[PDB]
Amino acid sequence: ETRQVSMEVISGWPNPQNLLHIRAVGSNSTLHYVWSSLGPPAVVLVATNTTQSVLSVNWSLLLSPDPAGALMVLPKSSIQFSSALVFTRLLEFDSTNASEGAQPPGKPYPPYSLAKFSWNNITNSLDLANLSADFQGRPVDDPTGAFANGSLTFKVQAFSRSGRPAQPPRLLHTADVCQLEVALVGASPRGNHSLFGLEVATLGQGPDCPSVNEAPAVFQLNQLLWGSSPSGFMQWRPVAFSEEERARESALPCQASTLHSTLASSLPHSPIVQAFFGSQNNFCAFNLTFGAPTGPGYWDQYYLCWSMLLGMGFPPVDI
Amino acid sequence: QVQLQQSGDDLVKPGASVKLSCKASGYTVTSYWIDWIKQRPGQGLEWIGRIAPGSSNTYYNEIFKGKATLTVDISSSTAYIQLSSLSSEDSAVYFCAREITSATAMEYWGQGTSVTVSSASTKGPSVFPLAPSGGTAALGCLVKDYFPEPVTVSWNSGALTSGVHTFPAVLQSSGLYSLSSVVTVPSSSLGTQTYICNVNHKPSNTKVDKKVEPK
Amino acid sequence: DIQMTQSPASLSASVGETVTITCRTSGDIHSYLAWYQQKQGKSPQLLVYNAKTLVDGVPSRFSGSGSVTQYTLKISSLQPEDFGNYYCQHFWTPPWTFGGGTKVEIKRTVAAPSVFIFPPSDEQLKSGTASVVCLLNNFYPREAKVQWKVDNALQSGNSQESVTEQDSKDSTYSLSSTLTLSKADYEKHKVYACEVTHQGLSSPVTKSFNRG
Ligand code: NA
Ligand code: NA
Ligand code: NA
Ligand code: NA
Repeated sequence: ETRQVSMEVISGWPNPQNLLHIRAVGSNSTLHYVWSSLGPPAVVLVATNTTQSVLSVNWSLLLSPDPAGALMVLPKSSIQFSSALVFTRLLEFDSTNASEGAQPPGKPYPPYSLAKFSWNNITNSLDLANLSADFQGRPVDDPTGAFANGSLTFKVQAFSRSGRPAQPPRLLHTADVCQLEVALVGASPRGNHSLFGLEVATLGQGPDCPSVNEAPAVFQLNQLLWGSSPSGFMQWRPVAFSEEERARESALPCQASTLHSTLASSLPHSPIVQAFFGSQNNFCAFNLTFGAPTGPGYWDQYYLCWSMLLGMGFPPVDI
Repeated sequence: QVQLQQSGDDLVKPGASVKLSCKASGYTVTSYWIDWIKQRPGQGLEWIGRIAPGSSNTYYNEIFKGKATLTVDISSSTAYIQLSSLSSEDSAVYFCAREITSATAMEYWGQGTSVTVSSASTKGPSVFPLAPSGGTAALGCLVKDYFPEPVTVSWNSGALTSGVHTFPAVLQSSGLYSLSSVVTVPSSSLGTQTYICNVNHKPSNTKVDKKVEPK
Repeated sequence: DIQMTQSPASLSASVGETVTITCRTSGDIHSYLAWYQQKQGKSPQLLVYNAKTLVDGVPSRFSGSGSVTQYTLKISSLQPEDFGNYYCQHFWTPPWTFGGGTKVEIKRTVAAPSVFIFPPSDEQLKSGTASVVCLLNNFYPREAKVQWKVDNALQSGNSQESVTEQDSKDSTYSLSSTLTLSKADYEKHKVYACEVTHQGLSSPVTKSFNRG
């Protein structure tokens, strides 16, 4: 029902990187979220049955060629659930002549690997009164200048208790979730009629992948459960916004592809996931694509915002 | 307790198909991938592909696409590989194996199923004693005139293992195989201990026990 | 794809020595790499996975290490039971191919064979053929010569040999030679002998029987 939330930015030398540890302590449990921009933006989610679990970070090992074991939650015997979510690629499709709801949504351009981005230092963004921080980035190699005045931002917010923000999309949170907002702002598309998207990968349980469980889109709710509750989950509305003020008229559909079992080798390499889990090959990946071929788009103001919740336990009953 | 039990060794005609099986037990079959691996006689290991038993999702090595088809029957926890349009290059031992949880190794392996592709007929072995003539005697069994490979030989139903040598088969001028299995034992045991060689030739369904006695 | 080079293809060492097998890849495989041992007539067995994790039950003399493109299996204090073939396998971009293999042979002291001879069984003789068997048991190294004599005449072209791989306890070889005669030919002669030459013997050893 309520949790005491601590947030720390954890730094090292050499080769400083953005690492954010959110620790939400209940009466007999802790939820740990470890967010990082070392490699593609990733979060490691760990649920423990003690109010005293701790995160250990070995920075030199985390930055080495074999980082397995560099991140740990201790004691290991207290871990009830652990998994990860990785944002691997920023996708772009030319939708000229495509139909709404097509798969793929358009003719794909070469995706931007989010492992090849550089990021601002998150220390400055950390806002302890709002329990938030953000990771803002752009490609390291941008020969076309597409991000000369553009960035992709991942804003993370934790919660101490249940509530429903006033700002659209007004997802109901509990103390068992973080909210993530992803915003693409001011980057140049590579042609007209571009639809943007994100490739998302989760760490699966066994060989096979869960399905998305599904009123205008602003009152709809999609949910992905890692396993039967209590367990990891993500929830979002199938809407994104193409204007910063998120006027209803700026709403765009957010379509999710089916989840595909995916090998590590088909995704950008994550040192964070490998540090916590060792070498693993059971990922589940899907593409989220924003917008239709006509109507509002990223093309209006070069703005796209999408929000989701990520949590452990029972999902918020958002009804 | 994890076991992968593979089907019996097979003789198959050139251009026919054959379906091999691997029954998994001792764990929940849908929680792990199953792989198939090929090994030609005297040669190294070749990865064929993998299948997820819950979904039938597969990956294949491009070399075996259209040669090999993987399937699973979830209810019977049985993995199958169908090998089609067979030729001599397909003669090999085929292993099924279960991946480890992380899907980054093959931990539990079946015993392998030998497939021989030939137009020749199957023939079970005749088994003859090699009768015993410091205080150690040698005795054995001659397992003669069978096709195709392999045969397996045990002594006293697996209770006798030390001093046993089972030789590689040799292909005789007849086109049939032959082998011997021998064991060294105390010369003083020969009037009191019975020695029986147990022979199994799966391709012909021939199973034979031969008592080996002093002449 | 990923190309893998496993080296060396063979090695020979003595009991108690430490040896290494290397697997080099064409691209970074992030420690997605396993090592197997395969003994004669058995399935492969997993020794190490994720480059460096030892499987429970596998002796601690086996260890793996490496990262990026260079992976090494180390066997400390080699034992006779370590004889056999070893293979790396990667689990990065499919296909998940194997290295070409390393055959590990065990060096040991010279040992002369014990020789035994076996007449054909009466059961076999009923079916019109006679097989006479000569066993050379537990010798090293593998070079050996077996000659058959029938009534003191050297045989040629009517024998076949077979040889075991090194024994997993004592590292020796054993060999069978089988002489094949028609029943008629077998019953025409009296003395059957096999003569064995090997480094570990001062002079050739002859085992014989008289038909009967
Ligand atoms: Na672009
Ligand atoms: Na990462
Ligand atoms: Na816009
Ligand atoms: Na079979």
